Amino acid sequence: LPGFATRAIHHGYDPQDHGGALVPPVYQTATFTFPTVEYGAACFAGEQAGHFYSRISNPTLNLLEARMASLEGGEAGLALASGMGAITSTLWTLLRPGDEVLLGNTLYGHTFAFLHHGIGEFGVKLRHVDMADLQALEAAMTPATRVIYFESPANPNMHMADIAGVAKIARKHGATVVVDNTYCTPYLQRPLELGADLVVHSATKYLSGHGDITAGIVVGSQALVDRIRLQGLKDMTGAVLSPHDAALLMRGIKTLNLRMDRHCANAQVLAEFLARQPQVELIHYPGLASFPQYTLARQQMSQPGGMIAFELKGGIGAGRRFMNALQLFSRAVSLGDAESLAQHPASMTHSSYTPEERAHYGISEGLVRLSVGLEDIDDLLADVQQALKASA
Amino acid sequence: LPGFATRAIHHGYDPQDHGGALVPPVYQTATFTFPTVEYGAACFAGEQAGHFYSRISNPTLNLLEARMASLEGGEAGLALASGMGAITSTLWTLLRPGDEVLLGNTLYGHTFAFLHHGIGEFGVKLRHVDMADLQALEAAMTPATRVIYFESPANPNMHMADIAGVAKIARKHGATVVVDNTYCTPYLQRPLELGADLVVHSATKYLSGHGDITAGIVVGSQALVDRIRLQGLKDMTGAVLSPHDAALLMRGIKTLNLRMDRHCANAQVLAEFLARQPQVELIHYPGLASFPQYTLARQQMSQPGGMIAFELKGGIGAGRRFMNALQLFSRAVSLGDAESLAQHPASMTHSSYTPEERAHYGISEGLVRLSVGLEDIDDLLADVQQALKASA
Amino acid sequence: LPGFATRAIHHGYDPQDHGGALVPPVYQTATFTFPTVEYGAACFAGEQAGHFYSRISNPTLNLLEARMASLEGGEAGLALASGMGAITSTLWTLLRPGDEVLLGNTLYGHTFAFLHHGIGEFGVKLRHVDMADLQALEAAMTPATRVIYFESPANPNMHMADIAGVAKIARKHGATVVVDNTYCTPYLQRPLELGADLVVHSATKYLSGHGDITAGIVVGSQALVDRIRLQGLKDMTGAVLSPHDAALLMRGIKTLNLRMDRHCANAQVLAEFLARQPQVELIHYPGLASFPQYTLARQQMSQPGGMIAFELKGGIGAGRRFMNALQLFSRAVSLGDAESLAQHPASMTHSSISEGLVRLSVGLEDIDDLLADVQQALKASA
Amino acid sequence: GSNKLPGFATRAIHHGYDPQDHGGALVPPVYQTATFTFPTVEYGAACFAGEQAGHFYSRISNPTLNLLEARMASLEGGEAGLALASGMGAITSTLWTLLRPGDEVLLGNTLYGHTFAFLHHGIGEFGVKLRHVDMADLQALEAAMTPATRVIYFESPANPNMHMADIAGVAKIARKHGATVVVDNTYCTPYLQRPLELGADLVVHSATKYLSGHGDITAGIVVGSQALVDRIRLQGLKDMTGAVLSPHDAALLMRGIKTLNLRMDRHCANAQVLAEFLARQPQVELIHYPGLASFPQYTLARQQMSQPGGMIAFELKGGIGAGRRFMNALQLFSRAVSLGDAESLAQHPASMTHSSYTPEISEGLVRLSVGLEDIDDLLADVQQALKASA
Repeated sequence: LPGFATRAIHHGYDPQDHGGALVPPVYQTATFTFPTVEYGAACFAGEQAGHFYSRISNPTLNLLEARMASLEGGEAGLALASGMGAITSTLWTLLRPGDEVLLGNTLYGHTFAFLHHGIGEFGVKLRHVDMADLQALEAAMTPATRVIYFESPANPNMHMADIAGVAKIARKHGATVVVDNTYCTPYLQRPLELGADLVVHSATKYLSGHGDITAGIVVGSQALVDRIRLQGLKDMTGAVLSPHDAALLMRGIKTLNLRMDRHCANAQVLAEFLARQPQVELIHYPGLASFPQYTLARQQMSQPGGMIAFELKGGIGAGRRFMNALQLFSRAVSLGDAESLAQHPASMTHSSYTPEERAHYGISEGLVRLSVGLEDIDDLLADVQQALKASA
Repeated sequence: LPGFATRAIHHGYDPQDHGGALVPPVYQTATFTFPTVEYGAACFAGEQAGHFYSRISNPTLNLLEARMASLEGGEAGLALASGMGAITSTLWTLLRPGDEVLLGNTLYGHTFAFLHHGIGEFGVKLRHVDMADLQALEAAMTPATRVIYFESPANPNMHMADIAGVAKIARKHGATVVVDNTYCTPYLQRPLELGADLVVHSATKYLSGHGDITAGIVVGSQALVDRIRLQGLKDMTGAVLSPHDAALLMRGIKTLNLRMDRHCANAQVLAEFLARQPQVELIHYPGLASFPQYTLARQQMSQPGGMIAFELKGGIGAGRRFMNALQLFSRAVSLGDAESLAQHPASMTHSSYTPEERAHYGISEGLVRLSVGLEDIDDLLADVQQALKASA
Repeated sequence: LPGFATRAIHHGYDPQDHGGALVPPVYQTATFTFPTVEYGAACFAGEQAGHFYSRISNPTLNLLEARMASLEGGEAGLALASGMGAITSTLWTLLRPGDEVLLGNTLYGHTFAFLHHGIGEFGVKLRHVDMADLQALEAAMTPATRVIYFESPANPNMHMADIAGVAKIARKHGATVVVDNTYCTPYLQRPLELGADLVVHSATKYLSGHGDITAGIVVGSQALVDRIRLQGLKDMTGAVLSPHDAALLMRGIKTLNLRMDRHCANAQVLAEFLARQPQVELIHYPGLASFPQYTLARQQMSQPGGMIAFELKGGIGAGRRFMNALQLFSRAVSLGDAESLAQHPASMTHSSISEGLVRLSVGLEDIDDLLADVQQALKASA
Repeated sequence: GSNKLPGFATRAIHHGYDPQDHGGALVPPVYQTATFTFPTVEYGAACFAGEQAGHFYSRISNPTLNLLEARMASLEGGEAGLALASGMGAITSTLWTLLRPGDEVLLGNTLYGHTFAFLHHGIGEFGVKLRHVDMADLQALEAAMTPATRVIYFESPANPNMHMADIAGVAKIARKHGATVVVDNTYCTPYLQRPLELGADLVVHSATKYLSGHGDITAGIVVGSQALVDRIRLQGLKDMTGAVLSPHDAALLMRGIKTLNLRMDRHCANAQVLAEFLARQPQVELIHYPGLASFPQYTLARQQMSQPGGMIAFELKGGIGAGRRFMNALQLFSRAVSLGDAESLAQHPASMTHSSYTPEISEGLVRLSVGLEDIDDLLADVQQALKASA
């Protein structure tokens, strides 16, 4: 097996099959033709019996898919228009009325909204459990439990699950494990190598790395991915990825290892700095020894990531003032960009709501989330330092 | 006030507001930042109230949406990753278990599959009705009837619905009317002017015109479109359109009137040619006086369209031969491209599941569909001519 | 031979050669690799001996070139980063110190500047001649004359050259005739069929049609185009066209016939209208019966074009007021866009060519809207 | 405090752009427009009258290209930037602007092949006099200076041998005599070497190479004084080459520049490991890598370049049969004549670019552009290919 960086650059492509083109040509074409009629029917007989033919599919998307499957260590990939496209296409395929899905206690907002206000209104039953508590997960299992779905680390506090421990429970009961591996990327964590069946990504974030595309990825077995392609994507969401954007995503993936190394190195320094500041009450970073799941983080993730969450002593007011004071960090809801980003859900995504409603799965008044970018660490430190002064 | 071609080129954009740029810049950015968290908060708060906030949405997408709303004569537009993304985002928003949807008798294949194998398996009730039979439609209405959905013209015979008659019925019973207007485009037919509530498009086809993007559009009232944006798109499909592709779609729309004029002119010559030929049993072209719904077609459509369907004497084998002899027309499933396309579903989309399972009857068997392109009509005539000879 | 519209969509490409892709894939790659060193020796043991293989060249650019060569009825095509790229690559290849280039009396501004302040400052001799006056052109030929270069029609009055007449004169001296065919496009005029050796285009204008790319095209005989590729482009300008923009250009070309028909139809209406307005002193539109070169125009052009120039009676102030009143037409210097454009050089390009000269690039908008805009601007010009 | 220059990586990502001026867009929108319109006729006379007199007021300039230019200027420490369709576009637009018949240009002893061809068979055939001088020999340079010497032009390190020049030393001679110094900084990028900060007047790049980093665009950059860059814009580019860069490609070049520091660090780290490994292999006769003390200009390389680059040249024992066999055995390195890509590339000039000629550049010479792949995979490829050349 070539190394990760080699595979991120080369896997699945030989220039000699495309006239020597070092960079694969971009198939910006909505349709492909047939040499004869019966040739065209072999293709569409193939699908609907369950099988996926790679001509009649887009070679640009097929390469992205193959490369992502390689990096995750999985059999098959699927490229979609957004992370939400990946999540919905997957879950719409795998669940029907009467099935139960077991969920991590805290999810990305639109994932939560899709589950509770979307598929959960179509007869699918939902239950949240703490995926770190393997006792409680085992106790929540029923024979109708079809899917276990979580993020690790999860928003907001970077709470982790023991993926291999969850997978053991799933295997005993007969459930499918879907992990949103957006935060880590395959460079830091490979849930399929720990027993998960499927991984989903918002490739909009670190995989792209540059904030210029929206994309999703699914990786898993050929059997599952084919179903998600043929039903979830083709019939239930139509979340088709542009070949232009797939090509830009592959461009980003060529520097994934280098970018993640810098995101993590910057984040570790910033996290250690924040831990020593008088304005800061609590910090959630996997790379600090104080992190409650430090041991599990070191076992499951090869580096502690680019994401930091922390709480300011002065609560929502201090959070607002801190956020407003940032000059180099931008105020924005995304993550995994070259540019450093910050958000303070209490005064941003959840503002008109009351303090008591920010509670059950839970948003601290003072919780700030940082996506630590690729800028010079001294410039980022200076920005954070002044914004902490301004937070009082 | 301004004419269709003027609006397709200019609507919603003045260069003087973007530093004089004659062509609007392409916003290929996954996210937008906020000057304050309070500003950011106000955006997410009103989104949670059900209000869509233009700007802090993507200006490239917003311009495409405004321009399509203008061309269809609707209040609001929505851009999505594919036609299927348009259709699914709409139907997932409008329907819940217990609701019924009345459908046109024949549907595009993935639409059919979505309804019967997708949303229909989540407790939504389906019934097909002839949307030209207002008495059958009235009789099929129930208190659960929430949506009426069809294409006009519809495959394979270009069967027309009586859109104004359907809408009257829908308004009486409180149902929402959704029309897939892909075939005509707003240049030939505007279902919202006939009482439809929503129109959907595979912008992949004629709106693009050049077969290089995949895209969908919804146009209708602000109230309906806002729900579809905020629930169907954001939560249930994630079918997000690339700004690169949105810009190309706008580029295509600038010649829509010209292209549709030529598609219709060419198709009429080919249909009148086909009418005079001994190998042709039957032709479905709205512009021939013998088309069964010629008068209704003319009330709803300003020109008879770019699509022809015809049946060969000799059935499946004659079709197979016709298709394999074509040298200028390509064998492919799409439509609305500059390139002329043909398909014979009996031996392409539907060969392997063979003549017994084609128990639609009047639909299949010997039927060839032409998407008449923009090439020189004498070249297209010669190609059809020689393929007809080869069909014997 | 397939018809123009068929060739603009199909020429040079079969989907069956590229895995069925209806639209050809975009080769957005700077480099191409070799299967063995033996093979990669062939590709540079060949350009060194003046031979262009289609192997280390880009397939997207090659297809665009092939299609443009087909539309102009020439042997070979070359794609470049701009019309100025086409013009300079061509003239740098064909001229050396002491050579003479005979020029149409009026040229696009940057072409004029290139000639007078660029190549003309490196010892190349320039002379301007009326390319409709065949006796004057003949009397201007010298042994140094190596190239005859002009636009037809030319700014500001749409002055026409007699292309076949020029070619006949050139042939007696072996001189190379280069025609800038930007205004007409191959759909309206094909100078190579009238005896020119090379045509150049700012593909930025009508060929693209949509105002979103900058690009140039050269079409001509194989020997000349090869030298322009291997010397002018490769070594003297580096005016390399992006494969992305080449793909967009090909996209524009698929509707060239339909767009030109509408540009011409709209300009015909606006010219009939303007020609009888009180405020209008003179009008230059090839489709008007009273255009001085009506007959020659109709011999060379299948339609009279999308461009109109006219002169307002009230001079520079009238021109200014007209321009500032326009609400649908945009104030800009380009042409050949879907959007209608207007310029008044006396108050725009030339702060200090008539005082009242206005040029319209008539676009694809509804003619009733363009007429209303021009009408109210005319009233405001009083 | 606030008068501290932000770090190189911060500037490569942010310089020149605030999202709040473009409706919050985190990534700047792409101005894929050939033309810009005017609010009145007068606003437009002021722009066109200004460009004639010598000015680059933005002048209704393309904001995508302007941002790229300002960012490249910041990184090189220059006043102004200009973006063009290729490296040759940058080189030709620059030299066509600065030279006229009777002027002399002094040239480094080796040049990129198309640059050599432009000079000898292009501008040199229009009355511009050429002379080649070793730009590392400051005595020889001083002695070659004449009253007609208008431009001194060279690459450092030079294609293909990596010969270096003392840029500050050259600049000092040019100051005394009056010549304009133009340095092709392609190989190093501003991350490794900033010739303007050493006294050069202009720098040019094939941004096609490292600045892009991903082998998908062709592009050139010039950086220097506002006066010289404006002149080159308004004459060389606008009138003499038309080498216009696509806004689409300019945006991709900015995307590449956001990772320039990280990529250059990995190119150099990999090349150092590969150069140290190659130096110890039986079949390697000589190796030229700036980071090895065997490099003939080791101390000049250390002085001018913050890291020793991504390029290696070495000679195999066993001649052309060796090099030919080494090349054809490569399974991860590609056979290609380019550099600064994510993909590692190799060439053997004897069996490739100079194959048409006879031995009468050594016969076992190989040039490597070391990419971003895992070093263990690159070592294994080179090691198995050395076995096959044996």
